[PDB]
Amino acid sequence: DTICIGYHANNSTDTVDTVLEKNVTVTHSVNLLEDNHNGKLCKLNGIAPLQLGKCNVAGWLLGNPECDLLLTANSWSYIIETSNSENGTCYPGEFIDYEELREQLSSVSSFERFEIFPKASSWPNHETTKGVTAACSYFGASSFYRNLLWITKKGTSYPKLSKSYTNNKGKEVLVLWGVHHPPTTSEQQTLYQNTDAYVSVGSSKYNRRFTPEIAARPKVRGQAGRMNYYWTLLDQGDTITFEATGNLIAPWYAFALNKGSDSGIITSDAPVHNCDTKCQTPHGAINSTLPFQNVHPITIGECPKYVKSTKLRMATGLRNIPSI
Amino acid sequence: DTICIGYHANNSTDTVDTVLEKNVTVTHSVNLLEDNHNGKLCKLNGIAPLQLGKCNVAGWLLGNPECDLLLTANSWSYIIETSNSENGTCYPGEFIDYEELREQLSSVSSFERFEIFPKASSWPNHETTKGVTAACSYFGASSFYRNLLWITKKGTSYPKLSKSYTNNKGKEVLVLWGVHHPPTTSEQQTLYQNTDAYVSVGSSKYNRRFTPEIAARPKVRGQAGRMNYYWTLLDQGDTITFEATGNLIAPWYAFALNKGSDSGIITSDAPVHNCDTKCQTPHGAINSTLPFQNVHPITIGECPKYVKSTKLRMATGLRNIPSI
Amino acid sequence: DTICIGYHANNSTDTVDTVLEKNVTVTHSVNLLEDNHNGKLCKLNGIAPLQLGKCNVAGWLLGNPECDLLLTANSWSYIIETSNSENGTCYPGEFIDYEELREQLSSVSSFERFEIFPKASSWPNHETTKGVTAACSYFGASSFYRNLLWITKKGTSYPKLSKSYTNNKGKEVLVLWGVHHPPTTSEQQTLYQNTDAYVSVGSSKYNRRFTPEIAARPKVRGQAGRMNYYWTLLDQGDTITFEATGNLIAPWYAFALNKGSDSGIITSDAPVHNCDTKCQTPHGAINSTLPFQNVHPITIGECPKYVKSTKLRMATGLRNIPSI
Amino acid sequence: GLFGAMAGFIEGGWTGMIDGWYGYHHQNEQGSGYAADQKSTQNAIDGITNKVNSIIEKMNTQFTAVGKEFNNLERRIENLNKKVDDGFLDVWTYNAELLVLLENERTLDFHDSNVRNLYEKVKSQLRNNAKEIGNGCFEFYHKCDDECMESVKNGTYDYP
Amino acid sequence: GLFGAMAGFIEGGWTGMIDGWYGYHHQNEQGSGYAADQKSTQNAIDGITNKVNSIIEKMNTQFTAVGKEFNNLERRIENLNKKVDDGFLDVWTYNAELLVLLENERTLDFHDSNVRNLYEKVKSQLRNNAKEIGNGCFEFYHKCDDECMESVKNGTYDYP
Amino acid sequence: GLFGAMAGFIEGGWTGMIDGWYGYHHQNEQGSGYAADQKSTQNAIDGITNKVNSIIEKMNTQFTAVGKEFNNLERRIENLNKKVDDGFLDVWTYNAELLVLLENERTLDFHDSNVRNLYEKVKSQLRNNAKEIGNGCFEFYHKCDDECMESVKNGTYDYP
Ligand SMILES: CC(=O)N[C@H]1[C@H]([C@H](O)[C@H](O)CO)O[C@@](OC[C@H]2O[C@@H](O)[C@H](O)[C@@H](O)[C@H]2O)(C(=O)O)C[C@@H]1O
Ligand SMILES: CC(=O)N[C@H]1[C@H]([C@H](O)[C@H](O)CO)O[C@@](OC[C@H]2O[C@@H](O)[C@H](O)[C@@H](O)[C@H]2O)(C(=O)O)C[C@@H]1O
Ligand SMILES: CC(=O)N[C@H]1[C@H]([C@H](O)[C@H](O)CO)O[C@@](OC[C@H]2O[C@@H](O)[C@H](O)[C@@H](O)[C@H]2O)(C(=O)O)C[C@@H]1O
Ligand SMILES: *[C@H]1O[C@H](CO)[C@@H](O[C@H]2O[C@H](CO)[C@@H](O)[C@H](O)[C@H]2NC(C)=O)[C@H](O)[C@H]1NC(C)=O
Ligand SMILES: *[C@H]1O[C@H](CO)[C@@H](O[C@H]2O[C@H](CO)[C@@H](O)[C@H](O)[C@H]2NC(C)=O)[C@H](O)[C@H]1NC(C)=O
Ligand SMILES: *[C@H]1O[C@H](CO)[C@@H](O[C@H]2O[C@H](CO)[C@@H](O)[C@H](O)[C@H]2NC(C)=O)[C@H](O)[C@H]1NC(C)=O
Ligand SMILES: *[C@@H]1O[C@H](CO)[C@@H](O)[C@H](O)[C@H]1NC(C)=O
Ligand SMILES: *[C@@H]1O[C@H](CO)[C@@H](O)[C@H](O)[C@H]1NC(C)=O
Ligand SMILES: *[C@@H]1O[C@H](CO)[C@@H](O)[C@H](O)[C@H]1NC(C)=O
Ligand SMILES: *[C@@H]1O[C@H](CO)[C@@H](O)[C@H](O)[C@H]1NC(C)=O
Ligand SMILES: *[C@@H]1O[C@H](CO)[C@@H](O)[C@H](O)[C@H]1NC(C)=O
Ligand SMILES: *[C@@H]1O[C@H](CO)[C@@H](O)[C@H](O)[C@H]1NC(C)=O
Repeated sequence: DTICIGYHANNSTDTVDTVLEKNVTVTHSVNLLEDNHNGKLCKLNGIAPLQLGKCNVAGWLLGNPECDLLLTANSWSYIIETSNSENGTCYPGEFIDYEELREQLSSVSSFERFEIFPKASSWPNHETTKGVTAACSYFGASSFYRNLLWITKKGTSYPKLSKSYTNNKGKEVLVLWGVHHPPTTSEQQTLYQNTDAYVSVGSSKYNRRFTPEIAARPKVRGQAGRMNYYWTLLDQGDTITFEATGNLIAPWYAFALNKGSDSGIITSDAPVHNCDTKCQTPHGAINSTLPFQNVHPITIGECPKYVKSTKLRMATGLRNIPSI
Repeated sequence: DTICIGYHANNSTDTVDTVLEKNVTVTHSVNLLEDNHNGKLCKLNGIAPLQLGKCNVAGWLLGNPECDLLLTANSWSYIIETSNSENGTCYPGEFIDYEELREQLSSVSSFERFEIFPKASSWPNHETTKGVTAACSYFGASSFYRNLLWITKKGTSYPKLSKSYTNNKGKEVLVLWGVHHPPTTSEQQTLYQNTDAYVSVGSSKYNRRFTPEIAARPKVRGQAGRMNYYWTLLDQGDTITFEATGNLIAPWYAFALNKGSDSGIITSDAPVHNCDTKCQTPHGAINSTLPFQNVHPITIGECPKYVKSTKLRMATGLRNIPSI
Repeated sequence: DTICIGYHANNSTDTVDTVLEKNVTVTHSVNLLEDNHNGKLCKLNGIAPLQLGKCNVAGWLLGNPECDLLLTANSWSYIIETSNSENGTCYPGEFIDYEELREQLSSVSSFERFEIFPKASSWPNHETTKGVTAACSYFGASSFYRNLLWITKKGTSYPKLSKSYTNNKGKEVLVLWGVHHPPTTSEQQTLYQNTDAYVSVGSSKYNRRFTPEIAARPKVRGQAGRMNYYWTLLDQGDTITFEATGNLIAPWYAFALNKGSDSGIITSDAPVHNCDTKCQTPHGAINSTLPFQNVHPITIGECPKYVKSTKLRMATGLRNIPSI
Repeated sequence: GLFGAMAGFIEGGWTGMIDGWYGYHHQNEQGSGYAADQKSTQNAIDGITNKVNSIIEKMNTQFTAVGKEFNNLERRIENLNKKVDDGFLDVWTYNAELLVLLENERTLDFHDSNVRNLYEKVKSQLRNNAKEIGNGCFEFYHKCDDECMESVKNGTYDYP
Repeated sequence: GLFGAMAGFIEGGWTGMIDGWYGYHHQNEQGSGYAADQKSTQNAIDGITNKVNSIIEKMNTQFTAVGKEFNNLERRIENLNKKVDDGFLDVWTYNAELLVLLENERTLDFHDSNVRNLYEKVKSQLRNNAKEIGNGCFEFYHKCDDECMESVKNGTYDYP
Repeated sequence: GLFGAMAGFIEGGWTGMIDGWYGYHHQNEQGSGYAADQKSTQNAIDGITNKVNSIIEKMNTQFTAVGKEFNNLERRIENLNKKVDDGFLDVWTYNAELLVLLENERTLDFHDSNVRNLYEKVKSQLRNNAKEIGNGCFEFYHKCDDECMESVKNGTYDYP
């Protein structure tokens, strides 16, 4: 009669590493590292993202004739750009504080596009029907951004304009506008007459003024002239005032929005589905349970700390030593 | 006759958590987490802070008619703002590089306010007695900042001015000044005549020039015109030179100071007392002994690392197992 | 007959610290902290650095008459400045985005200096032989930067200029140039006539325009006038266009380069030798084996984490208890 | 192991013991079999279980968007952003890595300790009523039927 | 415990032992009482004491003002500042948290180990001059007066 | 030590044992000498060796240039850069520091454990064929020549 005290053993081949030994085969282990992903761009906290596809952020907001499909955009928890997001500022120029805008619009609760300054009867005694370019072509035809209005000149006189808008939307209002800079002083007159024009925007929280910086410069996608894009978030009850003697690409449409916190812009060609997630990455949504992940450094949400590890397996059982 | 070896036990109810067990009652423990605070804004390293109360940083430095009590300010290790720090730039405008100034003036060894450009006989043949506004009202009366001087126009002529100051104070000198921007060109002349005026500041380490950016804009606390505030730290031996044909809110008083390192601006309605501390927070001074604290993320001094923990109790004694 | 089981002991005096005890003498230990350094500035990953010595970055790039020896500079993995790097912008002014340039040029694969706009026949009907100053003296003689050309005025007429350069170098091209700002309007005419001059640079990725900001300001190393330096990285195939009615310190030489990643600028008076290293510091190269170092916080390369420790000795053997 | 039992004086594991981590295997004239010690096994479970959760539960993370976006004239702050990312991504790597290597050693030691304590739990009860055969086995000097083998298991073995 | 003594084969603590952590309790014909083993108790104190200090002393911190202040056009660097704050405030949380959970387990094990070593210190001296009653107690086969009980305590017990 | 052997019941080390960490010293009528237990010593080496490498190997670092350079109007982001540097340079300090203090305690315990297991390895083989002299020594009740002393070392000692 004998009794022996011993320990469990099985067919497990899981192996963990220890301070003293490498690849110790153990009976039961647990993985603390996430290295999978549904390879899908999902909803983040129950709110789908905003797809831009061919269009990029600048294109979408400015109203590029190729982003007509994003003119109804609403909700969205984070923005998605693709390896095809090349349709933006069809008309050469600098998008002032662009990165800053992209970041601030990362997440939006409500977003409504409205006519802040309607084309029809807003700029009477001003040419509001020639403001078209071939750089921004819509189906062969020469067009222009859908949210900005290129105010030309009526006949042979371009009078001083002045319009105001008071945000009574009960939420911030994103006002976008541009200043145009001709390649010369010859074009500066044939369009805005006053070869000494100026543009000025005034808010209780704004005042930068502008003057056409006519200079000789190369041509980009056609034009030698340049259009700098500007934006501003008009607070409730505040009043933005525009006035110019020329070179103003006046705001036509503006967006009334409600920003919550702030996510980011995932850029990936991965499919988009109705799946949900707490952590989203370029390659796909990740699981937010394990304390570490090696799927991608750039993530959005409540995510597992990114690590260069490939294996973080934790022993739960004991050394596995079978054989009979 | 018997002898037994055993271990201590007592009435302790302290409980710690272990990798394997939660709430193990132990005989003696130690707390490594700080969660208390005297709820007082104390001196930081033996140097009291600077209270602004109703006034905010901009108000204090510019000379807002409501910060008359801070005109003697001296020493201070960190600045305190309140939920009532609303008295600042009484006259609408942008305070260029404000955050930057707030940060750089966080800590000051010595601070002396002196008349860099005395009102009386400095701007002769220039109106230095009309530079008052209702926006900056002092006891019903229309007033203006106490450290800046609003140079108007004498009669019907505003000649080109030019004053210099060479810092022979033996320490940096904070020079503050403003450029005024009328709502039109009508006001631009009735005050500075030259409807083409300009202002220019020159130091061996400065040169930005200015021009009135007259534009139509809303009115803030009265005025439709705007005043941009500028500052600069004039190094020893250097000479700052001002000159303008109008629109210069000339420096009247400047501060000669000695900056040490750099703290910050605590903003709290907590009382201020003669207590000392090595670590200060919005809610109160903390103790700088334990390695961790959860009193407040925003702290100033040599502080305990902030953590989301609520309990970090360390066992020192052994498992407590009484009963008889 | 007896047998005893025991443990090793020797003459070691190495001591480690443990959670429970300090200075436990142990038989064999290992050091995990690096506190040595060959006190030499070495090659970083097999590529020697660039020494500037008396000259500083601005001096080197602009062509200060004292940096004639750095006119052949090539390769380099990181830049070295000395406690004697005081020879830079010999002619007073601001070096726009200087820190940014210093950082971007930290590491360079290939670097070739070429004549982008040759002095001889480039600016005919313009004085290109008077552009000398005493501020930039070369051996007693009045000189000027070697990579920029000070275009004066021919006779009593300074016509509108306009030159372009299309980067067909097959790699980025660093174009440097300056705008000059006279102390008055008297000097503004005696040099560029047009007391209303302007300078404009245009690239498909550039457009800032300039105007002389003539203002009264102190004099630095002689001159009361100021020259602001500007640069830009001209992408392949792009075309930069210059044109001005005056106040243009036109580019004379430009550099065609190939940037890899980005290192930094070590500033130390330590000797430079043909030694190699993976981690470089101001005091000398460090070894990149141990996980920690306390030689210097500021390092370049793949380095050991910097720590305030002085002793991180790890036990490998056991408690040393000799005596017989 | 640190406690000498696992792959130590009890050099192998029982593939036959399927209802627990640590246990017994008796052999008397009436039969033989494996029986996991329930109390010590459950406790080990509870503990290891609680250990894992800690390592996971204690990982606090708030909503964040790592990415940044900086233009060609913001290299410095862009590289600063890099330093932060690489920075934290060096801390967690080294930490997660060592956290596992260390807690793994610990877990294995824990199991060893548990086996040793069990062995010594029995070794105590039997005393001189069985010879130790340096392999985790005890051979009673007397007859030990199933009730007896039971008594030693549920820790109530008689006069030794 | 890891070392089987605390809440193990010595399932309870002595509320009566008031002058130390680990000790003795004898019962001879002359009287009875609790007496802490001074040497092992002091040492434990010294060690635990030194341990706490380490965890506190090793925490280096320089003068810093966490807060920053960024205007409406510096969201990116403001969010970067956030990332740093949240960042470090995730490291220290997880670390402080686990540092305690782990060192706590360690401290308790340490105590257990100390009790076991003491028990075995005595177990050694007595040998066959006392029967072990699996509860941390030894019953001498001979009469052991106070001098005797003393000898075992100050580790000088005679011929066993 | 945690396992009671080192500077414990075997209060001193053998300066004479020069070919290993843990070993034997016999004294029979034929001579005497020190002999390191090869198996347990090598293993300890392999382990400690592997431990050190881990602490070094697991330290991942990419090419970086810590320094930054900010002009007089970039104090905030400069101070932010400071916060990052001081920040990480507080994490690694506290960590490296405690990593060592802790792993050191661990290493020493490891050695102690190894000595105890060796002692108990022998203690097992000899059984009643030798009296334990509470100092890591065993005195055989019989004559044990070199072959015999060998048998106990290479763990093949006869009928005890
Ligand atoms: C103002 C207007 O009606 N838009 C024009 C546009 C503008 O003149 C231009 O964008 C101003 O910067 O020019 C369009 O033709 C482009 C045409 O312009 C010549 O001056 C140039 O020499 C040619 O090479 C060519 O680019 C345009 O489509 O952009 C016509 C458009 O109606
Ligand atoms: C220059 C001077 O003497 N200060 C005036 C001040 C200035 O005219 C104003 O700050 C310039 O921007 O105006 C004061 O009256 C304000 C008054 O101005 C009218 O033009 C406007 O239409 C009114 O609505 C009203 O705001 C002032 O107090 O600001 C008088 C002050 O003396
Ligand atoms: C344009 C030219 O030929 N360079 C001049 C230089 C320029 O006039 C100056 O840099 C423009 O800003 O001036 C030099 O003389 C300096 C001389 O100038 C007087 O106006 C001033 O009053 C004196 O104090 C003194 O600085 C120069 O060397 O800088 C001559 C140089 O040829
Ligand atoms: C938006 O992006 C597309 C894709 O780059 C622009 O078209 C480009 O690529 C097309 C290839 O199918 C070609 O049409 C051209 O290479 C190029 N565009 C030109 C010069 O025609 C497209 O033009 C953009 N949309 C607009 C007009 O804004
Ligand atoms: C400084 O701040 C105060 C407090 O906001 C300013 O007064 C405001 O609040 C007062 C309520 O008691 C009212 O007077 C107004 O609502 C408002 N100011 C106005 C328009 O009168 C105060 O004016 C500021 N001081 C100055 C003049 O700079
Ligand atoms: C570059 O730096 C040197 C060193 O500062 C300049 O010379 C300075 O120091 C010299 C001392 O030997 C003196 O010449 C002067 O103190 C000072 N320069 C002057 C005003 O002469 C040197 O001029 C610089 N080189 C140039 C001309 O750019
Ligand atoms: C391993 O054993 C399990 C029983 O626990 C069985 O279900 C499984 O199929 C086996 N697989 C292997 C590894 O052979
Ligand atoms: C474990 O051994 C090595 C690590 O030393 C590892 O590369 C391999 O994947 C493992 N081999 C197996 C099957 O155990
Ligand atoms: C606990 O015991 C201590 C004696 O050490 C005594 O001073 C205290 O009043 C008691 N308090 C409790 C918890 O009953
Ligand atoms: C310990 O038990 C739980 C944790 O499991 C905790 O919520 C509670 O505060 C503690 N209870 C007591 C009094 O021990
Ligand atoms: C220590 O002993 C070694 C032998 O291992 C010998 O080589 C060395 O010279 C000795 N030095 C000391 C510390 O006396
Ligand atoms: C160890 O003791 C102290 C630390 O307590 C230390 O200052 C000293 O350098 C060491 N002394 C020696 C020689 O062991």
